[PDB]
Amino acid sequence: SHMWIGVISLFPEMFKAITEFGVTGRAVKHNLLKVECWNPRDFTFDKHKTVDDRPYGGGPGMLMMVQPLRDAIHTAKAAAGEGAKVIYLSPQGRKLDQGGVTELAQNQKLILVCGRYEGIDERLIQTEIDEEWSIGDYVLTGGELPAMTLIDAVARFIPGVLSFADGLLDCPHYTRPEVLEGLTVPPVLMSGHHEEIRKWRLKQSLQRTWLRRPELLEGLALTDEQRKLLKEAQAEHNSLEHH
Amino acid sequence: SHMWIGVISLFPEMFKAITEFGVTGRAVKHNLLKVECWNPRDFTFDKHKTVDDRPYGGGPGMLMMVQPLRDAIHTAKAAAGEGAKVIYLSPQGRKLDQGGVTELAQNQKLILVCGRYEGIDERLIQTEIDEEWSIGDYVLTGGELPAMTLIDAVARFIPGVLSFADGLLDCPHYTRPEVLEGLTVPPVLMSGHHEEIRKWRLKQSLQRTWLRRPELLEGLALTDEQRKLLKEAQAEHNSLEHH
Ligand SMILES: Nc1ncnc2c1ncn2[C@@H]1O[C@H](CSCC[C@H](N)C(=O)O)[C@@H](O)[C@H]1O
Ligand SMILES: Nc1ncnc2c1ncn2[C@@H]1O[C@H](CSCC[C@H](N)C(=O)O)[C@@H](O)[C@H]1O
Repeated sequence: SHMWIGVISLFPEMFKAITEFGVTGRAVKHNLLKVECWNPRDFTFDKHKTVDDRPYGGGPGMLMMVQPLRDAIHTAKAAAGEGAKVIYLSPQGRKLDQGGVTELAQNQKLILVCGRYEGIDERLIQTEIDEEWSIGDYVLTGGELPAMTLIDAVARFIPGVLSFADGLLDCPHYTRPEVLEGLTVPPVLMSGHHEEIRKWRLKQSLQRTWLRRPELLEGLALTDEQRKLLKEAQAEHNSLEHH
Repeated sequence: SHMWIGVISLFPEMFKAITEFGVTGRAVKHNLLKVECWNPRDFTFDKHKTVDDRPYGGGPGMLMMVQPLRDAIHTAKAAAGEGAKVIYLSPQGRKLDQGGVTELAQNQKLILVCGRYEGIDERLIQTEIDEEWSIGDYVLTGGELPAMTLIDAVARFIPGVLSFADGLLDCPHYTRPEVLEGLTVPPVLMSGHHEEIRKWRLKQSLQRTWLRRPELLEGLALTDEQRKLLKEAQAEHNSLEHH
């Protein structure tokens, strides 16, 4: 495969969401993407296969038990061999964005550690984790959805698998029928004028980014054409009434 | 249930990832959370149950076919009744954060529309969607992971189901053993001094937010105690060498 992803999770079956459906599912079946899981529960030795433990200092909540998690990570690393970057999904990590996605996609092998409960022992992050990554400034019940989000995002960059690509939001899209609940498709999109359509899409992207995410535009070096189309969109905006 | 979530998706089975595992799975089995899905494919009438269509204006890629998607949405709305907010998962939507999560959790009913391909017809967003929400500045293959991310995040606020809660990152956590690969647990956490432990955790949160996400601190009104602990952490930081 082009990319191999090792996963450490108490719920391996959750990953069927990406390995059995859609473009990511096709990529897996076609060996373009490989997702292999290791479950800490399989590395426990007590009668009840305990995978959590008490946090020192008290306070509510539990943490992932160290030994089972550590052993699971070691096994994954052994299978991945040298060169596999180990990532821990955490809201305290680097916030994921398209730039980070392209960076991550440069790796041939990745091992994703998914926590549960209140998280994992800080010392494991220091001794076993290479990088911490967050999918957003919000808290989820576990690292599985974040891991799948990361896998899905990077998979789009694997040759054969298939906004922010140019630092801009995407333009509106339209399909049949020509008229929907009284709303028509913009005439230009049905003119067959390839060049005019290209400009419409670019101008729409610029206008939408300016109106919805003006911050994204600031840290962007626009081409001469982009500067022109944006100025046109803003002039058009200033010639109209607004709510 | 406390919260009902209707979902429109071409891959309903993906949602088992949250309805069959962990705390969210328990919440569903216990009727605290209800997730009901409608699949556009079930609303098609042609022999091959076509769910995509060509975008006007050409260009690579396809879009969700309007009729099957529209009909699926209408059915969900009929089942939800009045008061159900309809959300479309999209990278052009409002970027999700803990504040947005708490806002969304105030809804008793939500309908989440998951797109695939290049997205959906802009006119449907205008006629059927109330709000657009993004889980991050990156692009995924479909709206299912984003929808599950939103559901998981809001579920944590449903009574009985169970960083950024106080606008700060969480503190480090530790569990057995006392010594791990030569690294010991901070002595204070094993002192049994409740008050000192509380302060250590708060100071750690402040220090970590300052070092990793200084922007988060700016737009925050710190209490007197928080201002003191942060100043102490910064003074401690300035008394040491750094890499
Ligand atoms: N936005 C996010 N991105 C990546 N992983 C996330 C996430 N929200 C939750 N998780 C992961 O899910 C698990 C349970 S959440 C524990 C959260 C903890 N109090 C803290 O703020 O660090 C953890 O392993 C956590 O890192
Ligand atoms: N970060 C994100 N948050 C919410 N939904 C997302 C997402 N990334 C992808 N999707 C959703 O997954 C589907 C396929 S991605 C189509 C993306 C399109 N070119 C655009 O930038 O709008 C769409 O319905 C899209 O809205």
